[PDB]
Amino acid sequence: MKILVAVKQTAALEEDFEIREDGMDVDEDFMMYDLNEWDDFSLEEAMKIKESSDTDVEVVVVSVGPDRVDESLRKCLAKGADRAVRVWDDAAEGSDAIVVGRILTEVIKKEAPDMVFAGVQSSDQAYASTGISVASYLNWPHAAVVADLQYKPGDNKAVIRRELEGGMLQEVEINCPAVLTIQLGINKPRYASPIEEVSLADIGLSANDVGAAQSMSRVRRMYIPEKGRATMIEGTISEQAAKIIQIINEF
Amino acid sequence: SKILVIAEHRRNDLRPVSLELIGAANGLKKSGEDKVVVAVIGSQADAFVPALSVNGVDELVVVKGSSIDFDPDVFEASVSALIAAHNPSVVLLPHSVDSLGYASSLASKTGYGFATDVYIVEYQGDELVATRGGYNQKVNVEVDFPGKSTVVLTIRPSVFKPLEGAGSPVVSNVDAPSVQSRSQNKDYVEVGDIDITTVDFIMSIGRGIGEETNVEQFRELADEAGATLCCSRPIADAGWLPKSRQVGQSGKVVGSCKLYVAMGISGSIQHMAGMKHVPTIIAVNTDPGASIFTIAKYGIVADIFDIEEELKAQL
Ligand SMILES: Cc1cc2nc3c(=O)[nH]c(=O)nc-3n(C[C@H](O)[C@H](O)[C@H](O)COP(=O)(O)OP(=O)(O)OC[C@H]3O[C@@H](n4cnc5c(N)ncnc54)[C@H](O)[C@@H]3O)c2cc1C
Ligand SMILES: Nc1ncnc2c1ncn2[C@@H]1O[C@H](COP(=O)(O)O)[C@@H](O)[C@H]1O
Repeated sequence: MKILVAVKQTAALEEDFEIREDGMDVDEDFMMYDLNEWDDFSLEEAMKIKESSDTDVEVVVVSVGPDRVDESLRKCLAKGADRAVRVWDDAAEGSDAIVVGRILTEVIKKEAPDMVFAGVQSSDQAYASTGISVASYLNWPHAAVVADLQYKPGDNKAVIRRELEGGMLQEVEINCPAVLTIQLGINKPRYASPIEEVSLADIGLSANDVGAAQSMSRVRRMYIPEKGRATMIEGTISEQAAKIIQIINEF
Repeated sequence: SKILVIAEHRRNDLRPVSLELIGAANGLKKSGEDKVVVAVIGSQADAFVPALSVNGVDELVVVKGSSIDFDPDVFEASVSALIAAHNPSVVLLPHSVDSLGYASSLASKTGYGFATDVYIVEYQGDELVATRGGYNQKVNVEVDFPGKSTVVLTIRPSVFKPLEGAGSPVVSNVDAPSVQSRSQNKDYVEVGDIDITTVDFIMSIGRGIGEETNVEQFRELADEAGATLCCSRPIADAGWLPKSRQVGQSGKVVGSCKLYVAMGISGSIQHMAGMKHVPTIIAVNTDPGASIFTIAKYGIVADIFDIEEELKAQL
């Protein structure tokens, strides 16, 4: 039995960040990197399956990214992932969700897992696209926004609950193997705060298959928009709290 | 040219984002002579023809596939066949849980442009230009689609205004491609309630409260204020307050609320979906960069525990 979990190391911006001089991205100096929040839940779900099974389950985490991503992969291993795989070449710079989908699929074909888990979306770009793209390239059954999974290793069907707008869920019976995008809250990750390197040649791809040029949208510019501004209440706690109380009553 | 809009329904009811996409499409098209084609997909979808026979709809296509409600395999095949039939320059999907189950699968197969969760869209000359967020909504990312004859966008809910009035589309019926789906829909489920946060005055707590033993002091603050205690998602995911008190896209929209006090809540898009309409929003957050400040009327950059204790003292 094998479960493959695709994970992303996301970037969050420090205060007072600036746009690069070319206007196409934020300056790298203002980025802090960590594992995508959705991926904590996806990994924990794979590990719950491993734990429940009296049979052997290999949990492999895979990320497409440059060498900074090793930090996140090592932490995944420390939490119990069996193996961790990083895929990269410089030519892959700027690969969008659909191209990442393609690269992950080339890895998954060689790994031949029994299920593939991905997060619902990334906290940085929130494409909510990558995992379902992998499903399309694999031509596998898929479901997005999975809040519950009833699955035994080697079954040929699973029952999932997908989380809808307003709070309702929908139970769906799905053929396995399947790609599932996993939602926040499906479980409680228990550790709340070598790596195998793969090149494009290893997976039969070239420069012309990956990167910004092969992406489905072209970035014209990134910029900091004018946004709504609150009326900031300055002063001590007592006056800030007084302000709030004056607001509460006028209501 | 044609713009194709995919409507959305669930549990016999049309979702209102459908009419938002129709407004978007009508705002977007380059000439009065361009047509907006709306498709509704489902084995019982004829029921929706009255609700989709509205201002701005030129053609309305009812697609009968094998399932009553959303199925990713049926929707991908059906939308693929609609694009083939209508040659649209732009296809608009809602950025919804259903669309997450197939939009990027539909785009992977093809020569189409694609972008998700779009909140600005226009033509500059003949060039379609779409804007979406980046870096947890700290920037706008403006994109175009060089040499793409067909662009698929998913559109952020509650941005585009619906048109008013009836319409008289040409209505047609098609069968979905004969695809045996690889999943089957089973029951809807409402998970296992004291208040209905369609109430007037809310104090809402987020991840900033830190630990479950800190919930009680807020429940006591709300008690004494006359507010109802609600939360953002992480609080309910942790089981600290019931899912019934969760505000946002997969929780409740607080439709009656006039004063909403957001404490240690960053203001994610999904949280804002539930509360951004509130006339007076106060945010209390130690991070001045938090998105919540972009919709709040009043902002206090302070520690929530210090404010809470003072607030309780002054009350
Ligand atoms: C499809 C889907 C559906 C979703 N549905 C919902 C939904 O229904 N409702 C919802 O809420 N979210 C929803 N989300 C989840 C959402 O993406 C965010 O994870 C969530 O809203 C973040 O919650 P938060 O603001 O409490 O936490 P965070 O983003 O972690 O923010 C915590 C805040 O507390 C502040 N803080 C920390 N300590 C203090 C202190 N001592 N004093 C003052 N401030 C402090 C921080 O500065 C930060 O701004 C959904 C997401 C997905 C993709
Ligand atoms: N570079 C990547 N490497 C591996 N998985 C990724 C990568 N980018 C996105 N993902 C997967 O897709 C999810 C994020 O969704 P999205 O918003 O579509 O990128 C993540 O939680 C991962 O499962």
